[PDB]
Amino acid sequence: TFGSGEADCGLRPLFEKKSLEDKTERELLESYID
Amino acid sequence: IVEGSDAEIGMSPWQVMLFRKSPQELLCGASLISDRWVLTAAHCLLYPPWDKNFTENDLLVRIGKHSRTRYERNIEKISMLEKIYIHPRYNWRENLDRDIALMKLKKPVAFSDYIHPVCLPDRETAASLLQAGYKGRVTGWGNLKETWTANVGKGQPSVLQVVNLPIVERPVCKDSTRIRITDNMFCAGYKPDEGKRGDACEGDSGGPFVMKSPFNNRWYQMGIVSWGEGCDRDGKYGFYTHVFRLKKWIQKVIDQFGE
DNA sequence: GGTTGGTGTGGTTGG
Ligand SMILES: *C[C@@](*)(O)[C@H](CCCNC(N)=[NH2+])NC(=O)[C@@H]1CCCN1C(=O)[C@H](N)Cc1ccccc1
Ligand SMILES: *[C@@H]1O[C@H](CO)[C@@H](O)[C@H](O)[C@H]1NC(C)=O
Ligand SMILES: [K+]
Ligand code: NA
Repeated sequence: TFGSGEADCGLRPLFEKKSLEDKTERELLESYID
Repeated sequence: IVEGSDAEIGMSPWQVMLFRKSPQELLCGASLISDRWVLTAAHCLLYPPWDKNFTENDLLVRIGKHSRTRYERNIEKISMLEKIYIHPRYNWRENLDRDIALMKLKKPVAFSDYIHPVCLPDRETAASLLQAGYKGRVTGWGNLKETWTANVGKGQPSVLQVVNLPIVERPVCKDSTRIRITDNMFCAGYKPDEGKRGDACEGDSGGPFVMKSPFNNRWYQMGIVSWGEGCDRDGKYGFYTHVFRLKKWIQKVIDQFGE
C-alpha cells in the first residue's frame, strides 16, 4: 500500500506552505517558458 | 554534486540518505515518496561487477538530514528496511538500464518540516516538463570533484548540496557517450558553449532529479541520479533513470499489498 | 559526550 502523504506531496513545509520561494526555484520556472 | 551550493534547510525534505550499518558509511542518496516508501537507484544495492549485493539488514535510511555527518538529533529519522525491491529487468551488465529500486520501511515515518514526500509524475507532468532546455534540480551529499585522481578542494561537503540543470536533447545525450543509452534514461547538464556548470557525481546515485510544476506548484521527481563519465566534464552529461517511463512497475509494487 | 560538533546547553533538537 502507498501509505500516507500522496495528496500533500511536493509541497514543502518551509517553502510553498508558507508562501516562500527558495533561492533558485525561479530559475527552473524561467527555463519552462517557450 | 559538483558546482552546486549548500541547500537551504527544508529545501529537499524528500531527500534520503542510504546508510551502510557496518562499517558506517554514507552509500547513496534516495528519495521519500510516502510515509513508508523510498526510491533509489538499483546500482546502490546491487552491482555485481564491483561485488556489491546489499541486503535489507545491511542498510539504514536517514530521513530529514542536512549535515552529511553529524547525527541531527530529534530531526532526522533513522529507519530499517522491511524489504528491497529491485526492478526485475535492471541491466547491471550493460548500461544500468532501469537503474531503479523501491525500499519499504519497517515502520512508517512521521512527517515534519524536514520530512515530506515528493510527488511521482503522471503523463501530463512528464509530457509538459520533460523537454530539452527545461531545468531540473539535483541534490546530494556526493562528491564535489572527481576524487579518483588528484584535484584541489574538499572531496565531500559538510552539508547537502543542490544544483539546477537543463535536460538535454536525446541525440546529444546519445552522441556524448559510447555506453548504449535507453528510453529509460535521460541526460541533463549544460553544454560547453553555455558557460554554466554542474553535475551529479559519485555518491549522488539514488538522489532525485526534481522539477516544480507551474500548474499546481508541487515538486515532482522525474529522474534518479544513475550514472555518468567523470563529473562535470565538457561534452559529457549526467544520466538519470526516467521515473515516469518505469511508473507502471512502481505502482505495481507499491499498490500490491493492502497492509 | 552521546543512533554527533561546538559560537554549545540552543540549534534544523532533549538532556
Ligand atoms: C552509484 C552512483 O553513485 C553513481 C552516480 C554517478 C553519476 N555521475 C555523473 N557524472 N552524473 N553511478 C556510478 O558510479 C555508476 C555505477 C557503475 C559505474 N557508474 C558510472 O556512472 C560509470 N562512471 C559509467 C558506467 C559504467 C558501467 C555501466 C554504466 C555506466
Ligand atoms: C545477492 O545475494 C543474495 C543472497 O545474499 C543472493 O541470493 C542473490 O542471488 C544475490 N544476487 C546476485 C549476486 O545476483
Ligand atoms: K548537544
Ligand atoms: Na558536462
